[PDB]
Amino acid sequence: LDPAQWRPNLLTSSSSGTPPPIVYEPYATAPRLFGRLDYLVDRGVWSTN
Amino acid sequence: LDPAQWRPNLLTSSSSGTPPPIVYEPYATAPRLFGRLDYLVDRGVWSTN
Amino acid sequence: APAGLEVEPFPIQMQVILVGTPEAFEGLEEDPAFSELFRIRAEFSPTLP
Repeated sequence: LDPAQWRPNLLTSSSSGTPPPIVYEPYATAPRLFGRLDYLVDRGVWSTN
Repeated sequence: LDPAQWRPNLLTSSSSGTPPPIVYEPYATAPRLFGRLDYLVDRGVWSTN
Repeated sequence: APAGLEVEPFPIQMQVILVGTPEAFEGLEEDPAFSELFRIRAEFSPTLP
């Protein structure tokens, strides 16, 4: 069993709502706006979780 | 024998016709409209089914 | 990526607030969707009484 592949990705810590989540992107790029998915390369083998 | 190459590829679902099957594309491209064929890489080897 | 991950799209619950110069927003106001999406114009007066 791979612990990394079955761990819930808590994207952002729970916010109390006061002040509300206020996020500003001075540099707005698709990886920075929508997020991205990272990968691993193991001897040329391409993988992700 | 690879059973993964012999599934009945149900590209649709049983629709009663009431309501009629309605699909709208906010944006339409060739892979979105006509579908696409996926491929898998095994350590650098391209494969498909 | 070989096959990547079939990620379910992330729901959006934000209120997007885009801030720019008046001449910057011509390039984004030719789209009918822009009036449909960003419908409140908080225009800043370049002078004060």
